[PDB]
Amino acid sequence: MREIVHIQAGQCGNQIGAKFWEVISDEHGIDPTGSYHGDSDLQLERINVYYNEATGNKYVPRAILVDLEPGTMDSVRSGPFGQIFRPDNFVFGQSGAGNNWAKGHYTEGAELVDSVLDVVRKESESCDCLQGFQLTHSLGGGTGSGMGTLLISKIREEYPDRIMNTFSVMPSPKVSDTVVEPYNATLSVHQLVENTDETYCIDNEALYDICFRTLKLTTPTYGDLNHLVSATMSGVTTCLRFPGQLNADLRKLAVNMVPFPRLHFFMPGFAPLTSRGSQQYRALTVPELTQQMFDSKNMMAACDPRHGRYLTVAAIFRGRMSMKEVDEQMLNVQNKNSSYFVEWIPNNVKTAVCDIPPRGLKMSATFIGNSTAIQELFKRISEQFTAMFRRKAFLHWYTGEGMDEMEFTEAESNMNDLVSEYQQYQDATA
Amino acid sequence: MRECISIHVGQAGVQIGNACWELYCLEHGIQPDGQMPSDKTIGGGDDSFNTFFSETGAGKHVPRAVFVDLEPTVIDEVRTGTYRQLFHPEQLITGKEDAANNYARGHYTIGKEIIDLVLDRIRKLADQCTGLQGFLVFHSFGGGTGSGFTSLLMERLSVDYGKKSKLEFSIYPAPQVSTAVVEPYNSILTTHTTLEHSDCAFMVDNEAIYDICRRNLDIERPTYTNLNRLISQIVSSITASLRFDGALNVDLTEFQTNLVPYPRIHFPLATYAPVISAEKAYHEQLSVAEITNACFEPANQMVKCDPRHGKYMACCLLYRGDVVPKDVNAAIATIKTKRSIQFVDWCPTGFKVGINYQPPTVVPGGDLAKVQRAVCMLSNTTAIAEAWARLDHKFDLMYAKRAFVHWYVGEGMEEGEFSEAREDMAALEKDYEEVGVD
Amino acid sequence: MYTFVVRDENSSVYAEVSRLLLATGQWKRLRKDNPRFNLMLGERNRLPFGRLGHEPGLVQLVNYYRGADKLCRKASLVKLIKTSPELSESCTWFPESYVIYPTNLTDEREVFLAAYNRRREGREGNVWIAKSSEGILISSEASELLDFIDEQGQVHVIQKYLEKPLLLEPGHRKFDIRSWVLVDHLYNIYLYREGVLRTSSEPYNSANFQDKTCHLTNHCIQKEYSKNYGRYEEGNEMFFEEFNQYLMDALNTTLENSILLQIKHIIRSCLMCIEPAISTKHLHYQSFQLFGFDFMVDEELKVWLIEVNGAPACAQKLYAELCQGIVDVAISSVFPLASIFIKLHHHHHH
Amino acid sequence: MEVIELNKCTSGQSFEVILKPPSDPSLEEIQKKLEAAEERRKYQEAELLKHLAE
Ligand SMILES: CCC1=C[C@@H]2CN(C1)Cc1c([nH]c3ccccc13)[C@@](C(=O)OC)(c1cc3c(cc1OC)N(C)[C@@H]1[C@@](O)(C(=O)OC)[C@H](OC(C)=O)[C@]4(CC)C=CCN5CC[C@]31[C@@H]54)C2
Ligand SMILES: Nc1nc2c(ncn2[C@@H]2O[C@H](COP(=O)(O)OP(=O)(O)OP(=O)(O)O)[C@@H](O)[C@H]2O)c(=O)[nH]1
Ligand SMILES: Nc1nc2c(ncn2[C@@H]2O[C@H](COP(=O)(O)OP(=O)(O)O)[C@@H](O)[C@H]2O)c(=O)[nH]1
Ligand SMILES: [Ca+2]
Ligand SMILES: [Ca+2]
Ligand SMILES: [Ca+2]
Ligand SMILES: [Cl-]
Ligand SMILES: [Mg+2]
Ligand SMILES: [Mg+2]
Ligand SMILES: [Mg+2]
Repeated sequence: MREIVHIQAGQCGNQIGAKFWEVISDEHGIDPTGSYHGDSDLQLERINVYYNEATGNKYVPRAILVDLEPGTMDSVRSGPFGQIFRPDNFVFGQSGAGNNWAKGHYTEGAELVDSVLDVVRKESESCDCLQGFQLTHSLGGGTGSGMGTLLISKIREEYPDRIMNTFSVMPSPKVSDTVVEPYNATLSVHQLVENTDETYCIDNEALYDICFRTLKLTTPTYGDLNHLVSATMSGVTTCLRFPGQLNADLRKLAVNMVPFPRLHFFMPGFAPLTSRGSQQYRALTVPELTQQMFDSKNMMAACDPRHGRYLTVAAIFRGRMSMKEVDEQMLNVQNKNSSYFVEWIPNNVKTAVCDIPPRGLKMSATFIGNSTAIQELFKRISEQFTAMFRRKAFLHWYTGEGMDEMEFTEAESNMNDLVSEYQQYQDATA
Repeated sequence: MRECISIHVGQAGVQIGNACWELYCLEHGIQPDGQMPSDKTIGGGDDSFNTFFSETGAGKHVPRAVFVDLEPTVIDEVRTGTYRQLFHPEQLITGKEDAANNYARGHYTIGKEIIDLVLDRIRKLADQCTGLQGFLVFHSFGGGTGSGFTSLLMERLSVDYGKKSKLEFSIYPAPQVSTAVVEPYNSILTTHTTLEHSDCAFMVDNEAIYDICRRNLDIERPTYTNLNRLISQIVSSITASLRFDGALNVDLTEFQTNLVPYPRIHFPLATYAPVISAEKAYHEQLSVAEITNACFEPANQMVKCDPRHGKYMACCLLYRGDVVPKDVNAAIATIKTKRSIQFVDWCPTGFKVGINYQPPTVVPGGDLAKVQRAVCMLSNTTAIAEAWARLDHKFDLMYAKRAFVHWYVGEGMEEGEFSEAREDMAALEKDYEEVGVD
Repeated sequence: MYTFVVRDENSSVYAEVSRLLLATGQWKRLRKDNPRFNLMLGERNRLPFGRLGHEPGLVQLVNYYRGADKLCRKASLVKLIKTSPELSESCTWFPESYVIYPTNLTDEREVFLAAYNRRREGREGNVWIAKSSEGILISSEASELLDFIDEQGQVHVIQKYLEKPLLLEPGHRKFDIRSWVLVDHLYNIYLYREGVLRTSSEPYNSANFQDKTCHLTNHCIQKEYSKNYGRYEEGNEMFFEEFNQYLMDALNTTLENSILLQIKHIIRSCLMCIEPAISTKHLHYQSFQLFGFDFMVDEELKVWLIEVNGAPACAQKLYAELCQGIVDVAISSVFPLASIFIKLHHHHHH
Repeated sequence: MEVIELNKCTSGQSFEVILKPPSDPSLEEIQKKLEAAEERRKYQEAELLKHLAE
């Protein structure tokens, strides 16, 4: 289990997907040309997880760029690293999806999905040992949302024995004002709970709050938000890209993180939270990393950890530090807040340390929590969904593409069931 | 002379195997390229060290070892490491993707695609044996390969080598270094399916080794390297009698004879003294009496447990260094008047003692100091069942909620195997309590 | 913030210890199966000693000593005294006792009678009592209580009933002494300076021996089949201040000289005997335990140990002082926050 | 405390000290269990591939 195939879909999926590739290219010492120019050799040790080696020691990201409209990836070309991608891996249509899940899933996206699967096949065939897929998309629009989940469904049919992982951006009214985004997200969650193994819940609500209140950015942009997303995507994939013991491939992460198949929606956290311009002058201490990464203000999903219980936790420390201290502080958190870690999963927190830090930090920490409190996020989407659906408002945009009402009430039921299953384990005891 | 084959399964079995075989070479004066100047029968021989090493006409001494991992990266550094010319390429068997910490993945799913290959390469070693005694099997309880492939191999080895003995060295899981939440699941699954196929298993609780390295080697955060070199010392003390001239435990059957009166109760506790830091500037060498007494301190056991509150069924003292019997029996006389040592009624209160004059060989640049005398005690006490109760409690907690169980059902395993395995363990806990408690 | 779990909700003493720890603002009670505890106040039966001391990052303490039942169950005690060289059969403070199994299911029954008829050979006082680990019977013939044991289905002990006890006047009545001893994790032995005399309210009668209330000093049988319960002393409990004054006024001695010396001697002897079997000095977890020693004083002011109880209750006006001493001495010694005991130690040279 | 069966050699000694006298399934069944679980895998997979075909 080595190679991961990466897919980014829609506007958000390509934007955050592009910044991820910029960030981890730097960490591994690959430049826009695709050449290695790095100092350490930890950088190349597992570079084949995400990159294909090519012509004369050129590295090509094993990345597929999907959108139903072109300006998305004309903009990725224009980007810092735009020329590093394999040009035949740019798959795009002309019509857009009009923030319409149905157009992404059933009509416009159906027209384009087969040619995406051809690039997927050509990339999957060339893999010594494919471990599975990661998709970046938002859940509030049409392409990454509806065509993203159409893709996931078709990849699973063709590769049923491989891991499916998503980075899924949750919509929030603090950031966007399109009314139908709760419809699109609810239909999307329905797919995700059935066809992904692990989903990182990247809440725009939590991203907004972090940027607005904590970093005091009073006019937040998507660049401010995506700065927190690439730091998080970097942190959570550290264990896949560098040598190490814990959660070092997608499946072992899934076995450690997912006690029940449907409860595979993770709450990510990061410390220290930093602005794009900001160039902080003091490294954090290990006790500081530790308390910040668990602090509710550092979560990438707008959920209160103290309102639920942690089923499983993965923690990743990066930089040069005492492994003894990291151990001591991690043990401190559990023993000082033992109530918040379910007792019927012994030792459910696992800790990894990697010595290569992120660009611009000496010390950083990434949190991945499987907490029952993520139900608050699904509850928020669910309330916005039913406020419109009980009057069937704005449904014609969807029935006009062939969808029936029943499909909406089924997605709504599956999501309320998931919230219900989280409550179940929140109330379970030994 | 009768040969022993070592089988190293998974990361833990392989890395510990690297540690032992390195230690074996230093103890026998075998060089990294397999040349052994002191061996004067060239290209052959039947000395005691040929138990573990075969010979080539070129003078190469080759471990009777198979290394097996379902993924390649660990055995790859064996293919490229300091002892690369020691092992034949056909001894090092790798797959492509591992068991993902899943017993069922390594037993049923991936094991099936590699089991016959391993058996064939074990046969090729067996064909080189004029009189094979059996096998020493190194593996973790907690990984998917270490638990799940091992128990499949232990079933087939009983089929193909029905009268050969099989001994395990087993790494019992500890959260300070464990890598997966389901390690209690895998441990019980592999203990249940291996129980009947293992004559005598030496359990090493990673928690116990980890705290010995911390307390006595002054290692802040012990690595596997730290742990494996200490385990290798203990493994070497236990196998010294197969590899050197002596009269105690000279073949694999004597381990069972001397340590295992009851077949299911086949987990001797191992205790080792002394463990001394190499960077400890000034050090006062410990006497026979002092190291023998340390054999009865739980802080020196391979498994934390309290043998005061159980019963003994057999005890073996394995000395290395400047030890003579007179000092052993004085040390033993003093110790029994001071400590709680109660044997089961149907057994004699007594010790089997073995002395080897060469003191322990330390790896140069390791953490262990050279000492003049050392001892490894092998005691079959019922107290070790405490470790079973710990594992079983963790299991019950998780299984009651069926947590992670779908990962195993997903691989073809039935939910009933969980509860068959768990009631085998419940029977085992009750066997121990009948023997060791009134 | 220290953590603790409670697993013995029927314990008066540790109910009060739990309450005191909370009131410190520095102890949080977890729920009984949370493993991440500093302190376990454990159950009486099958305390899971095998699971303590395997939590990284937590010093763990428990309020019972594994193995201490060999002091605290009556058949075990007899076998302990008879077989341990430092206690011995040459032991002046334990009554002649014999462990006897029902015929129904080693045993000393026929070694019992050799001394019994030794007492009959000179027709010495040959009265004995048999008890279990209400539920008792005193006789003068082996046959009645011998069969009494077979009439029940578990091992019993038969021990010399002390025919000439010390009786307090006014009342000509029996009593026993309960002593509360705390053994900490360092195996320091702390005698609680307050003891109690559980007294009889009825005159001792030598002539007829199944008058259970005049012979059985136990608190339960006194406030039942006695009808003078509480006349002489409040709750049939005499305390040391009072009993000391009776000793000075009536006997011209003190409590310390005539009785406590022997009591301290017996407590240390018993507890140092078992120390190598139960000490937790180099263990991965640590233990402390409160014990209740029960003594009888005969007419010549000789003290006898009648038994040791591993889960004692306290006297009601004493609960507050004792359990606070527990927190001070046994708990906060290991878990410092932000005497009422006499330490029992003696190092004679020879 | 008796010392028994003492053996000496140039490498060392061994002996016994006594303080107190006394007071498998076939190649066939195995393969039958690997195939049974394998078909349980393929059934679970077929049901998924059926569901996805719907
Ligand atoms: C991450 C990318 C992004 C962030 C967000 C929206 N966009 C895209 C740019 C953007 C901002 N503004 C605009 C005015 C005209 C054109 C574009 C913009 C904004 C900004 O930088 O502003 C200075 C911003 C916007 C809002 C916002 C906060 C906010 O940044 C503090 N909310 C919570 C809005 C409100 O709905 C609301 O509830 O606030 C009480 C808001 O109504 C009011 C009374 O402000 C208001 C204000 C237009 C009205 C209704 C619905 N939308 C969405 C959220 C909300 C906004 C930043
Ligand atoms: N003492 C010691 N323990 C180890 C070592 N390697 C792994 N372990 C322990 O073994 C358990 C993990 O199992 P592994 O040996 O890594 O697993 P594996 O056999 O490779 O199986 P999979 O990777 O799941 O296919 C954990 O409890 C580890 O702490 C080692 O080198 N020394
Ligand atoms: N965090 C983040 N969210 C985005 C970005 N771009 C769009 N979104 C969000 O994604 C949703 C819109 O979906 P979008 O990706 O634009 O539509 P698509 O092109 O049809 O897939 C809204 O909830 C937006 O707030 C981005 O760059 N970062
Ligand atoms: Ca069209
Ligand atoms: Ca030779
Ligand atoms: Ca067999
Ligand atoms: Cl055979
Ligand atoms: Mg858009
Ligand atoms: Mg086609
Ligand atoms: Mg492995």
